[PDB]
Amino acid sequence: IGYLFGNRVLVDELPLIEAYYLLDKGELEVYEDDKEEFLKKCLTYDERFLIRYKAYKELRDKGYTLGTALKFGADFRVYDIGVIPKKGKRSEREHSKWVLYPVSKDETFDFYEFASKNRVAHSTRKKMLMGIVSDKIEFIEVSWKKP
Amino acid sequence: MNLRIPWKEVYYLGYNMGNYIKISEPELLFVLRNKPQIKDRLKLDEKTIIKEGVKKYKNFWEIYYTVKDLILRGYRVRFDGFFIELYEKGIIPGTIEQDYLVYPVSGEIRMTWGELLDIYNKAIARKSKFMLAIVDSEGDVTYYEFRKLRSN
Repeated sequence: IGYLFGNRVLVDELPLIEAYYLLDKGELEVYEDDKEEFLKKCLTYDERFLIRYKAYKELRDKGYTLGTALKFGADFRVYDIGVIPKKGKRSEREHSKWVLYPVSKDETFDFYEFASKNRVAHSTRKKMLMGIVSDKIEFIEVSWKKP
Repeated sequence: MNLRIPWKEVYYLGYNMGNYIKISEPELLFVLRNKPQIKDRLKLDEKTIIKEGVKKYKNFWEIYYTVKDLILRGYRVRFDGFFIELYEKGIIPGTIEQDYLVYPVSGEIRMTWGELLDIYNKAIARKSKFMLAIVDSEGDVTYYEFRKLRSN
């Protein structure tokens, strides 16, 4: 039901991460002209795709809803379980409730990077959400104490 | 180091061993700088303690600055060799469990994410809340509390 065109999949356009989720779940078929095929293309575009996807799939399966947080410089914003992106005139905290940084367990960072990640979360009145990825995935919520 | 001095007179830093206080170099630097009477009383040198401290801990200035920040805010603390134990305002160390275990770092320190989680898991194994303390080049400190996410 989908057509791959550059870094979007057109259905009825979707980012590659959302199209991969549905293909992996079984409610989407893709096609270049006319799966390891689509993943290879996704990784060509985004080297961190698997890192981002593993975290993304994890939370969306658990009932969380994710949207882009690029305007803030983060990978995803994350609404709590029982959701509801839209709500009314808001206002369940508005892009609400965690800024998510999918990250590899073997990736290095300095604490300038750490402080930066928390500062942008703080600037949106959210809660920095760090999701370490390896064989397993662990989600760490960081709060700015004062102190 | 082992000082034969009343515990209250070293800001309740270190461990009261009964007959003496067992106190680390970064904690002692704070007491020497803010209670200079102790220098002549107990015969200790500021520069010497820095020297012994920076070869013992890596890490030393960040412990010092974090200890200093927390005592000057009205808390009671002690360095356990790895974490700073942080106690709520009013209470003396060892009376009850600490509120937080805090790990002090500088900005320049480079670490793996799995290694940061190990440090956090170490505080969890101690059944305690964890707080990261990042100390800048002016010695000012910012604190970040960690929690695992799960409803479930």
